[PDB]
Amino acid sequence: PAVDTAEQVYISSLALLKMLKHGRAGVPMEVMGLMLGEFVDDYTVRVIDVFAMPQSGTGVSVEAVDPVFQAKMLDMLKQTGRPEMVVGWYHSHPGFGCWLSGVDINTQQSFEALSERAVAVVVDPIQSVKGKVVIDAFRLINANMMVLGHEPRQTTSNLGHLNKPSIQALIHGLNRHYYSITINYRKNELEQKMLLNLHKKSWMEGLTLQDYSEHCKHNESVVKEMLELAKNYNKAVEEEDKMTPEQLAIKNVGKQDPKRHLEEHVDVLMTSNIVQCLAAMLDTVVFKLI
Amino acid sequence: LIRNNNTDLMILKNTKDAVRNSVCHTATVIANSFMHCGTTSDQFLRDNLEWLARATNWAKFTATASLGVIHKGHEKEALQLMATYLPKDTSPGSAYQEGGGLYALGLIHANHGGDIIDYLLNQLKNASNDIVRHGG
Amino acid sequence: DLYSRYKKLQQELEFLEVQEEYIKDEQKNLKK
Amino acid sequence: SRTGHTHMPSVVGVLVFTQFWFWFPLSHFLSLAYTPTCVIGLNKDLKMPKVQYKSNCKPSTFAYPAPL
Amino acid sequence: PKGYMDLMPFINKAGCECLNESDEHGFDNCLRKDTTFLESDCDEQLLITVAFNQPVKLYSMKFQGPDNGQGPKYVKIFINLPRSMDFEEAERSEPTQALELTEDDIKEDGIVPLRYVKFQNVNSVTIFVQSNQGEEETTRISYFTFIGTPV
Amino acid sequence: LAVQKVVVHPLVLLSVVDHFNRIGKVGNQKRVVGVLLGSWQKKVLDVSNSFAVPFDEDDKDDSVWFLDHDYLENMYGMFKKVNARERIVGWYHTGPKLHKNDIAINELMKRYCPNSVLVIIDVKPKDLGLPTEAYISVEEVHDDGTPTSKTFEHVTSEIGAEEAEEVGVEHLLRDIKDTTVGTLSQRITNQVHGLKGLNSKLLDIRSYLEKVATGKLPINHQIIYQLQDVFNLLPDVSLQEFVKAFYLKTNDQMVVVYLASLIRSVVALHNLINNKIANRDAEKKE
Ligand SMILES: [Zn+2]
Repeated sequence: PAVDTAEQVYISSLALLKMLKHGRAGVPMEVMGLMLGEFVDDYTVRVIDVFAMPQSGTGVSVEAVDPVFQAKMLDMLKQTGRPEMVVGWYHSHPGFGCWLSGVDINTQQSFEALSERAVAVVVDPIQSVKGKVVIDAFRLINANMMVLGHEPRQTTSNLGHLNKPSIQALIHGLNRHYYSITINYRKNELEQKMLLNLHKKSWMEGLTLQDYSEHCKHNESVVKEMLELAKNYNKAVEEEDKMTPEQLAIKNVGKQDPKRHLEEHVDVLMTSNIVQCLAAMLDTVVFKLI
Repeated sequence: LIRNNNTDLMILKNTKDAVRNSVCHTATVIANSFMHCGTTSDQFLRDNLEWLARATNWAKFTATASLGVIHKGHEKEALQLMATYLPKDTSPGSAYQEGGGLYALGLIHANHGGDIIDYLLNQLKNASNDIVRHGG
Repeated sequence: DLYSRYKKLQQELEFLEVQEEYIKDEQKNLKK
Repeated sequence: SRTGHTHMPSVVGVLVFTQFWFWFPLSHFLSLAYTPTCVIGLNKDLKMPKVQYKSNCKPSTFAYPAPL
Repeated sequence: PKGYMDLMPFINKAGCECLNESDEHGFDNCLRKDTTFLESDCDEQLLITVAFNQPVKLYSMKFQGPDNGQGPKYVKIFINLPRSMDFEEAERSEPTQALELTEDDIKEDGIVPLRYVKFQNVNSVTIFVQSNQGEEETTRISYFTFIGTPV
Repeated sequence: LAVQKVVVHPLVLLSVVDHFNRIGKVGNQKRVVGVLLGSWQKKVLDVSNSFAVPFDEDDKDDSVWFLDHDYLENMYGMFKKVNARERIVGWYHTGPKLHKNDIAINELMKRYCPNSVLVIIDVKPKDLGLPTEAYISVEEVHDDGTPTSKTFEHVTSEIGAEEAEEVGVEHLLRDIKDTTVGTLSQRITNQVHGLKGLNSKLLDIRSYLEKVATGKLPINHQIIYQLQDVFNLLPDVSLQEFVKAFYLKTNDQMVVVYLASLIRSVVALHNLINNKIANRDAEKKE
């Protein structure tokens, strides 16, 4: 019964944010926690929620799992509608990629003895940027099976080889002592609409008019900036006429481009004045005494 | 197809000597069934039976199903021919083979299951393993 | 062959409209 | 088909073959799409005679690849 | 109804236990129509179990209640429960379907759908009326039955 | 007051939505109540984490309600151990509006955090407003002679995210959030949302006044006092002084728009010049 390469680990929206928040706050400690969820089948591992284990002391490494903290947190989470078993553990790798070290391999073996399908999720809060989180799910490769000449997992699909392994992970034992499980994200309409409220400006701000004294001064200063930029823009036009195509860009390094700054000033000023004008016009009839 | 079976067994041997993974191992099995589809010639599987035995788990299911692709259109006898290829009962890892035999039986009579459905309906009904239920 | 030429041209025009609408849709998503 | 009809096994076989992305054993469905390229002569007894058709073209333009 | 049918003949009427029943109006009223109704006494909550032969398929139910607000609002449906079921095991458990009835469904000219996929082979059905369309301490049900086919 | 602004992080919203879903799964719940954890910065609250607590209330009587405060203490020690800088800053409940017993629950919450802030997080996806409505308990000393009572005073709420929390949110909103729309289009959409938000607020007042007129609720005499100030503040845009000033200011911005558009067109002409030179040069060598 070899595990399938098409196995997927599903991380909920709540779970992903908790490890990112816990991992970032614990930078650079390899802060660990337990992933609650359910092994739906031989091909799916759902991570409904996670919770963070405390750090026993100083040291940038994964500490031993505290059994009293785990058991009495699991017991107390069951009271508020979370009767979900532990499907693995997560820990942070603050900036040096997502892989498993020697200590991480030993920690995973503790989970593998209890649950054979335990998943080691590594999250990189430092390398994670907006729209792309550096995450990976790992499960150990048994040395006895692979040494004798057996692949760690069967490949009955194309699903598990869509993500090219990183060289940093391949260096640190990927595909040698552990394998990567493809991570898919479970997002619903409800949670997705709720997250859309982030940075949603209040209705008061839309109709609020900017101070006209500062608006005119900003109008004043930026227009004065184009006065010098236009003077420099004229020089840039003549200079580029008599100037070789190898220096079309090299000569632009270290020297400001009047054309680029003129566009930015025009773009900034056009939205500043149009919005102020439209907001003033809307407020004229919306807030009327008659 | 059998009379004009001008297959090139040299190409198949050339790529078999280059396999180092289970993915490339099962690929040749599907490749072998492709070049011998309807030719009813399992010469490649006979000669490299020990190499075909390297297939494990669903690779056995694919390998057993390759027989139906090779023997597509062999309506004259398929129950006995599959039973010749596959023993009735086996303990170790036979679910992939037994399910593969039912799937290969469907491949022989694709779009022509006039009298094979009743057998496949019964085998599917009296099946306990999920893999056999998959092949059935 | 006049009708075959007319209908073949007709399907070419309708296909071009499909191509130009998908190319506008992709440019919208390529900016994202 | 040769007369222009949408060959049902060929269409289904190709699609389930493309599902080899998610399931390798599904690649065997392409055997459905394999339409033999043959001219079979038959008689009033529905038997096959020894008829030698003539192809008005060079032998090499439509022929098997030369074995290695 | 389209090839299926009402299934009170299958319902044995001997293994049906309606907990939180009222002596004034019993479980017989809502299974026979002919006006009248079923109501609860101790609390708004009302647990109902229905038993019949094992081969039965459920497509829809017609839990039509009254209009004053005593008709059920939130109902829990459970299938094939070994052992008895108290009100907590109908409130602290995961139902197969937990459809929240609207006033349109309560209307006697109304039929509510069930997720037919999850109702295929049913030994017995447990129904847990948790709330009604209001704050009436007694919950009433004018009529009820299962529309479907035997397995 | 003691709180100037409450910042609710996206993790809290997801936790509250999940909390309402999991308990709401087992049994139909009017609302679910939890504990809000966060830090304090000047006078703006920074609600950043939350955990669920057992809670139940009888619908008939607001007085009967149970909150497992021993669970509340036990779970705090968990979160304090992991993150010591996150302290109890209030509680939350997913009920669409305030409840009569909320002032009673706050008193139980007040003993762990003296300036407890109740944030109502609406699980239902409202189209216009933010899902969070922060309140604080204050002593409303009436001038009518009625005895002082404990009332919830509204505190402005804002959804803000930590750098790492924002990273995950954009990952989850990657497909649906459309960032191709320019800044100018975004501000106009804000103005449309401002018009919709103001309209909804005005209908709420009109609905309240309609019920007051028909006797559904009595005259508050604080809303009516507030309403007279609202209509008195309505400016007269028909004054000659304001119209001349509006015209004078509008023309001041128009010339800047005219100057920017004038610069834009010639810069666009410069780009067209370069394009034709590049096209002509490319075809000359080929
Ligand atoms: Zn590590």
